[PDB]
Amino acid sequence: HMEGLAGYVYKAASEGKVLTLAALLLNRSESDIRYLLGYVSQQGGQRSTPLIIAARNGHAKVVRLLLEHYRVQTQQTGTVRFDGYVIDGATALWCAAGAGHFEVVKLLVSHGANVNHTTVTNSTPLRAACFDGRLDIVKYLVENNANISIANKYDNTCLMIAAYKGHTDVVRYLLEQRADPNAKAHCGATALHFAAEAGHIDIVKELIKWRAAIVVNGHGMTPLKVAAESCKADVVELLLSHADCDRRSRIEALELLGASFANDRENYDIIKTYHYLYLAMLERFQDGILEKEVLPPIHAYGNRTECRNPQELESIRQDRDALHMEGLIVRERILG
Ligand SMILES: CC(C)c1ccc(NC(=O)c2cnccn2)cc1
Repeated sequence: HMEGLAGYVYKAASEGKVLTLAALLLNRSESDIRYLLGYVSQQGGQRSTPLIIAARNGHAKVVRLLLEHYRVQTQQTGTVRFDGYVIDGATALWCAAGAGHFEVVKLLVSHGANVNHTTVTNSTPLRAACFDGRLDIVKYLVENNANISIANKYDNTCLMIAAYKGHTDVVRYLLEQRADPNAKAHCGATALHFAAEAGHIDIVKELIKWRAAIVVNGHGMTPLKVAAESCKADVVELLLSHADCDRRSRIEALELLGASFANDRENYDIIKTYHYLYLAMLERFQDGILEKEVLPPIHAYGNRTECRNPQELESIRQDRDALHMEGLIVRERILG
């Protein structure tokens, strides 16, 4: 029967074999060609239609054919795979967006394809392109009325995801397209928070260029605190040339930043620990007065207590071991 021929059709489409395809759906009845073109094939949890697969694989030839001659539905939904995981509620356009197949995308759009369709997780194809970072698609999608405000299931904006990856060009474009930089997320995060977690110094600039608010994480984390805790020394410095709470925010960020050099085994630099830890102690001690509420010793970090005065810190400067502990103690205080 036809569940067999259906594959032979799904095959050709997936592989871009436009000739094989065309030959396969000639002298076929309209009732038949609809069945074949709409069949949903499962190739490893991947439920897809011929259109959808060819759109996912960048087979413009096959894609043009399906649309021009056979005039298959542009809204066919499906469940496709991308680098391991499988997304649900996808249209050909969604696959072509995140797969960077600009040629396929224009063609899909030019043949009247919903640019604002929302997958199961409510992910615009624009969202896909902002993840991928194929700026031309982004531009072109936006030029064809793709709504930027549409976030995801968790209120992750296209702006955020781009700030997560390093897509400085895309972020800047979205900002000019007036994407709200102060959008918040379920976890209570801003594009600024994300790029601050990464070390996306260029993007953190543009957000600041665009008067991004300093909000708090659902954890109670400024973008600064995030970056200092994520051990992104540069970002911290930049972000600190702005309206940081006079001393409290500042000293904490420095204290945490320096502590994050003892904890983080990737970036591990104790010298940088004492540098920032001693810096912060100074900010604490120029008016004498801002003072440290120190926690009691514990077995966890040796029966040690954090330093409260510069002289206490100055003594540790040469004790690689003691400094390692201090950073832990310090981080323990600021975070818990
Ligand atoms: C759950 C949330 C709504 C979300 C939606 C789509 C993506 N998209 C990709 O991860 C991707 C990567 N590479 C190519 C194409 N797409 C990520 C997160």
